[PDB]
Amino acid sequence: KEITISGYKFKRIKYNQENFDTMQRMALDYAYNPDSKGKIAQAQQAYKTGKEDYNAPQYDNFNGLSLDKKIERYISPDTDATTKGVLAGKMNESIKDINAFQTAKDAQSWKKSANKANKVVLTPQNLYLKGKPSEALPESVLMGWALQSSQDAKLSKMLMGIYSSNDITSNPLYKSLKELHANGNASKFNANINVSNLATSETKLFPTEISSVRVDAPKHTMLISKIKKIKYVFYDPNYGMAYFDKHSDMAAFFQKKMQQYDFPDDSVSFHPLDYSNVSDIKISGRNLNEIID
Repeated sequence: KEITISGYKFKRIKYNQENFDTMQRMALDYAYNPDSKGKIAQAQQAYKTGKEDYNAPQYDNFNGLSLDKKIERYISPDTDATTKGVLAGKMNESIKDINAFQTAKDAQSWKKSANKANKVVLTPQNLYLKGKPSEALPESVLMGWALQSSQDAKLSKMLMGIYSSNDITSNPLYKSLKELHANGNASKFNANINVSNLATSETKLFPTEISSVRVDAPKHTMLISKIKKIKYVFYDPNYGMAYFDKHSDMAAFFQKKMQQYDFPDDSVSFHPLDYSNVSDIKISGRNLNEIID
């Protein structure tokens, strides 16, 4: 009925799942394609025009309709390309709420799957990035420093708080993530271990009692860390952070999650992070501490 992710409540939306799925499949066909031509291109142009002018008064009759009714009209063949675009425009906030509730449910399931963790902090980036492209690389690098400096709880809250932005491109943390992402800025933190043998490679993976390893995967970045009581932490920017008392439990969980992603073993690699020069490295004039502040 309701799911709370790090202080934010996500409400279950009532809708016909089958009709919703039909609409989503159709929406992929109406998305703008520079390669399309002729009649398909015309339908795409008309759909986009309606979607951006979705409060055109000649469609006011749709304003009184329930979500399920709007979806039924969208998927019906007697609505033309323009009208479908308008309907997508009018449904856009509802569709975002539906997607957010599903992401929250996915995050709760991820937390439940971490049954040997002593703590899980959920910060699913798809919730707070508002459909913007993934920022998993700078999130992982920044959280590595947060974890080594006892600022991980603060940074988790700051990341999730981006969900509250009314202008994400003017949010200072998001802007810093985009900047840390680029120009090999992230590579400035670069200092025989694979997914199968991770559980038996603790003292090799983490040379020091406080260290972090960047995980590179297909179009994704994650992080594993050892922090001093000692905690072993897996941070997946798509979900959050799972804290374990035992390295072998953290590694078993990480391996289960890689198989869940269906990443081949040779596509997942491990890269030591070094924060020895974190005082000197400036991202748009801000060090990593100032970004976390």
